[PDB]
Amino acid sequence: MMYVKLISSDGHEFIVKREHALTSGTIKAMLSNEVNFREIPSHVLSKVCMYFTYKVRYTNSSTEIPEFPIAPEIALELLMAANFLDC
Amino acid sequence: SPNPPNLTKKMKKIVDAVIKYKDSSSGRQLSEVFIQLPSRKELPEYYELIRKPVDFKKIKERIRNHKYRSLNDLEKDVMLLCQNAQTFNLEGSLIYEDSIVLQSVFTSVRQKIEKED
Amino acid sequence: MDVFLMIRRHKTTIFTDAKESSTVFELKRIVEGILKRPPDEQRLYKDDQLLDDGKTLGECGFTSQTARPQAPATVGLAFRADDTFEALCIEPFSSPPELPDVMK
Amino acid sequence: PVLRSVNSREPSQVIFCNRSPRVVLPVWLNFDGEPQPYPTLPPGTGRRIHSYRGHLWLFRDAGTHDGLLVNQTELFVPSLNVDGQPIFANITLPVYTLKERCLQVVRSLVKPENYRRLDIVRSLYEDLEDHPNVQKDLERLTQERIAHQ
Ligand SMILES: Cc1ncsc1-c1ccc(CNC(=O)[C@@H]2C[C@@H](O)CN2C(=O)[C@@H](NC(=O)C2(F)CC2)C(C)(C)C)c(OCCc2ccc(CN3CCN(c4cc(-c5ccccc5O)nnc4N)CC3)cc2)c1
Repeated sequence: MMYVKLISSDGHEFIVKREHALTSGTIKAMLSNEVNFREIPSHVLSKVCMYFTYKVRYTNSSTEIPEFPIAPEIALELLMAANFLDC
Repeated sequence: SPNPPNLTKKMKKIVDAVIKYKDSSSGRQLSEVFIQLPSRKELPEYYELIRKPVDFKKIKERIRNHKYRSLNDLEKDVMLLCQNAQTFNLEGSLIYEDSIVLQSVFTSVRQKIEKED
Repeated sequence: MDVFLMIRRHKTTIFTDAKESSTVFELKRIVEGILKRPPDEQRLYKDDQLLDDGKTLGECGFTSQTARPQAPATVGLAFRADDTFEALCIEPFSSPPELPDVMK
Repeated sequence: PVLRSVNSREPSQVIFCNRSPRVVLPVWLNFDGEPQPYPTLPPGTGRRIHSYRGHLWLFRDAGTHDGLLVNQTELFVPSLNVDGQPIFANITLPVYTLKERCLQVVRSLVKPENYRRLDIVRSLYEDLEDHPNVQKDLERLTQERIAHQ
């Protein structure tokens, strides 16, 4: 099982499965093991990693697909991170 | 030429009871879809198949203008309406089943209103 | 039944998954493969309570309802420092700004 | 049009089952491929409905018009009933992109007149203003069918 490290603007290190991080087109273009994000803070980058797990678990799935929840307080920053990351 | 006043009132009483009829359990007015024909622009496929289109609006107009000369002439146009809905929509559709109930409501209501006079 | 976790220590967060029937010891073997620290050098926690090696993740309270892909459960991790363990320490994430007047 | 219902006149019983947390708007494409809105389905509700062979359907969120899946795909067409067996249409959420899911949440909290008042990049104001539309998805689905031949 290969893993990659995604580092936020505030220095938090997120270790995620390589296959899950490739959900992002920007990360896919960069990888083709470590990635630093000088503009994405940890509360946003942790939420992005939860989306990667959600995407891999539920795409082409037969179990009920739950809603991906987004709190109103993080919505604007997460939108910009998703826009930048292409996911 | 005008019809006798007793004939025109019997026609209005039967059509009002069939129009106002509601289901015993749900209370839904079964005639609501049948009041007005869909427009020729809305549903031209209806007019391609149905040669003599008719709705409860045309039936009430035909009572007012004395086009029906008896309770049987009125019944013919109510059965035509219901048969048109059955032919267009076919078995298994709720509208097909509603038209079958309305044909039965017309006959029960007609027998009651004729026994009053 | 799969459970989705965030194994957290200082400023490190491992995103991983395991079965509800898998053990806490098997979860330390996953940490060992990533961070090269043996199981005997790890303490795993849930809500500040030390997890037993023989217990299943389901027995610890990690289920499909509490440990979801989109909302994973946190597992605290402390490593052994020389002969003693360090105190469990998880650095919090940053905070979003105040909600704008238009969103209220 | 490529995407339209056929006037088959062949009855077919269908079960619409809303297994999404959204209020569902069933959309029927008529014989000229024009989308027609049908009565809505609350979350978790199922309804046995009458349709016909070769009739084309799609499903959206009734409030926002976000796209939904039916039996894991975008379009649903019932064929004839084998021996009176109803055809099941399991309506669910798709796995939206993170970007589209963020746009949905921002549109639900901010009014259209207050989009340009937000502290975000201006390329997102046009994305927020480009609301999900059945007509735009029908073009994309038609272009996909023409490409596959
Ligand atoms: C409850 C619920 N929850 C969630 S979705 C839902 C639901 C689902 C299904 C239906 C009813 N079924 C349909 O409309 C099916 C679906 C699709 O296959 C197309 N179609 C058809 O019948 C077509 N029929 C055909 O292709 C054929 F018949 C040729 C085979 C059409 C649209 C009539 C051309 C429903 O229905 C309730 C909601 C609903 C649906 C549609 C409409 C608009 N209608 C259209 C025309 N209509 C009719 C009037 C008359 C008529 C009128 C006056 C006098 C004599 C008459 O015969 N006759 N036939 C009609 N179909 C009334 C208005 C209104 C309300 C509600």
